[PDB]
Amino acid sequence: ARTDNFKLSSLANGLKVATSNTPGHFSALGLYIDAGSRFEGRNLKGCTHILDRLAFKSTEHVEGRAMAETLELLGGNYQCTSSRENLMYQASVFNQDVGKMLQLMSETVRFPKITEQELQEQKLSAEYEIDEVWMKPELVLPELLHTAAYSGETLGSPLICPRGLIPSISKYYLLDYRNKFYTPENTVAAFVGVPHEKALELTGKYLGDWQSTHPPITKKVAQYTGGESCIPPAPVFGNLPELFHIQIGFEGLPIDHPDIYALATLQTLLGGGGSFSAGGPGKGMYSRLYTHVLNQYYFVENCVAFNHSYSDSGIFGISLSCIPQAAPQAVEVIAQQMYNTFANKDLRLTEDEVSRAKNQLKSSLLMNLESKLVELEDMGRQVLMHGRKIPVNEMISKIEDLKPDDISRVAEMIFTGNVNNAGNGKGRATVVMQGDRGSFGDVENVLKAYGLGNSSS
Amino acid sequence: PGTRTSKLPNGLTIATEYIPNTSSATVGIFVDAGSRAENVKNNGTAHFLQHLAFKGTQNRPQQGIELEIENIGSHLNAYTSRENTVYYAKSLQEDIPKAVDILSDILTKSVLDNSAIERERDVIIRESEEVDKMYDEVVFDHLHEITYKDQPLGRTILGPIKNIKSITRTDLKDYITKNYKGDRMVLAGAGAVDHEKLVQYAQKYFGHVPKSESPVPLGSPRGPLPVFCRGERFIKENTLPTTHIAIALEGVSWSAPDYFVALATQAIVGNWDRAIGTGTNSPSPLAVAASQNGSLANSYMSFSTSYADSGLWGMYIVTDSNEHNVRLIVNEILKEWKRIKSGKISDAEVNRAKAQLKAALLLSLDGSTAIVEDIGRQVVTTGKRLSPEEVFEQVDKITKDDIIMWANYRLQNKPVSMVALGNTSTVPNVSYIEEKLNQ
Ligand SMILES: [Zn+2]
Repeated sequence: ARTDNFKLSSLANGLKVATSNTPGHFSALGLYIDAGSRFEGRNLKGCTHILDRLAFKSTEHVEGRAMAETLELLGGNYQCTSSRENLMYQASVFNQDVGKMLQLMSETVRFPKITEQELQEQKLSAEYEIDEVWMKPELVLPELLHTAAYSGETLGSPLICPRGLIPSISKYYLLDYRNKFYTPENTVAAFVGVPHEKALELTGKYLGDWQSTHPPITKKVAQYTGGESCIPPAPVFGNLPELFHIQIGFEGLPIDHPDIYALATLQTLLGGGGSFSAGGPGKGMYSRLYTHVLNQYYFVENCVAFNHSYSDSGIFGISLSCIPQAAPQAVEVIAQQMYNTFANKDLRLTEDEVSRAKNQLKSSLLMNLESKLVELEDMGRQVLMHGRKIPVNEMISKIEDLKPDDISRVAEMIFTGNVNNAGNGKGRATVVMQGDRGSFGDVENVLKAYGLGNSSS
Repeated sequence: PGTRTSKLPNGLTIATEYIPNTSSATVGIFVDAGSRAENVKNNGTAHFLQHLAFKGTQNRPQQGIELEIENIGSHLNAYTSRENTVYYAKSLQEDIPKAVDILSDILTKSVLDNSAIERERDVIIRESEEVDKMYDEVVFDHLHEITYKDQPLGRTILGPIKNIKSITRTDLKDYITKNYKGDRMVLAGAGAVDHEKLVQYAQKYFGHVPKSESPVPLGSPRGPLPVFCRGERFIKENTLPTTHIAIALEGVSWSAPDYFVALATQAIVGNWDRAIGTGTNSPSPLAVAASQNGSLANSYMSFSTSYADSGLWGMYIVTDSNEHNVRLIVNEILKEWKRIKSGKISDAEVNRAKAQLKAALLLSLDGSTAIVEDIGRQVVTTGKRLSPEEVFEQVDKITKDDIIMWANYRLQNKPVSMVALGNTSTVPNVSYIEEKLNQ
């Protein structure tokens, strides 16, 4: 907006160029593409992952080896990552090297070679990576949560590529994906600590003559369905204790929804964590999940509130890890916590709770934004999504004006299954778990018993 | 533009760096103390104090401190090293003064309840048991013990279990009285911070701190320079799947004129992992040799540790206890150091190393916390803060020649100390190492 020293304009080909902040000890820059696993459908499954793993290999004008070496000489602080709704190329470099880094980024984004050898390498390497990902509950559970929350479509389309599909990812599908999503009008070039004038110069020089391929628009809105799923107990290792896991959520809100700040505050007020929580004050030991769960039940080794928020939908809920013996109590424990946020006249949210959660929310946002790379990514994604950068001041103000009732009203809306997003989701809960299915009991009956979710549309 | 400085009447230094467009900051109090200020019976006190400083002050009970920080969204943390004691906070700019207050309160007016002192003895033991499962940490504590034989720097931070069970409230108050002097501490801040106001609050909350009676400027010599003792410690342990070796030679201190040259040479040798490679597009002859014919080890890592008055520089090696002849990987490492001493290094690898180094030192100075960390540590151990631009210059001017010069001075006819943990039967002697190296 204003204090940010934020400026935004477009090139003739539609590529937006965003800059912010003032000169500093060094700069950051990145290319943001509106792509991700949610747009793969069934035909392009796994293409986002492979393209991101192919980032910065050989291009039409730069040999592989020269690419790698020049990136090292630049400091090596660059990366390509992708998720459900994003695909980004980012780096921080010394001020005098912005142009060279933008050139390299535009080369891998516009003229990647993707030789048979490079592709075969990333594919082989992806199989191993997928095998390791499936051993990490911290990664598997959220993946199962999304898949069931949208019945495997868009936001629930696998973020982890099915192993058996990797071998059939061909150059053809990779080119199809690039031709649909890698277009100037679907891209943003952002910079932190680089004068806007200089950014337009460099962008026009390396991305200016880039032309669209005018592909078929294939972006579907997310339709929350709710659902259940359960995978077998994890193998019992050596000294590590055996744990069952469960995640329960309801459709949440889009990141630009008006009540998003109230929702984030709710998530902070519930807080939670691992029964260990190593660190000094300010970690959140006074949040409800610590107080009403961790400190009360230890057969519970972890309990935390999550809030996945995207462009058109979100998932909000609670995660719980416990000893197999306690599984039968898991659902109820979680249901009570949700209930107590709005439906318990004797556990209403207090001024203190809300005031603390508010300051902790402002705190993590502002403190995180101290990093140039985070300022960069936040700006790039915001512009990519709604073509503007909400200024910090506005963000803080909206958080400070929140009052207890706001949080209670939002808690009720979410947990009651009364969210109305563009995709018109059901008010059904999403319950995903790892362990013996029987051990969790009648999950739907316990949730209804607490008036959670919505039965009648 | 840059780091503003001010000294309080009791000696305390206030160093700050304003960060435009921010509404949050980090403040930290750095004390030249740590475990190197303890003695054999004293050993472990500084760390012990760090646990207690969060259990209550003469102004706030434990739960009162936590609850206060959480309500305004701040963060409170601390750590003890062989050289320093550090406590710091992160908060919204409005809460900076509340932060300085609490920091001074926790550092100088801690209750040190006798009941607390006993309940904590157990937490520290648990802590020590866990460190014993970290083979790299174990190897390095032993290396410090034999390299700085019978010296302050040679002692661990946790201290022996014996002392963890015998430290008394008296030991604690004594350590505090002896070491917490204004001339031995730095209050560093960065972010949305007003240097002038921060100095006032400093005086208000830290002014009561005793000046040493024989004040010495922050970067001036403590007393007799630590002396590097050559030595070896083979710790046979046939149950370990991996064997861990650390080889070191006298390094460089924080203020050494050749400090950056030492780091640049470390970067030229770099690291390697049997599964991951070097993290570089082109491996050194060492990395290639390590990976050849079945592999000579599981990984190696170059390291450089610095202190105000001394430093350790060397290699940390991890091998498979059943598959590797440690002697083979050690030969290759020496060969690589000799390659540097003989001048056989390209301009390309020298520029690669300088670029890596510049990046590690500067691109990492991102948030206020990392910046406070650089400001505080530099001023408390050196008396000044080289700015990011000055550091860039110091690295940028390094030449192939400076490196060859430096290796021939530090890695020729100099003593080496070594520690090995695991299957020690394949590990070569320290005189073996010096023979091959100087050869
Ligand atoms: Zn400790």
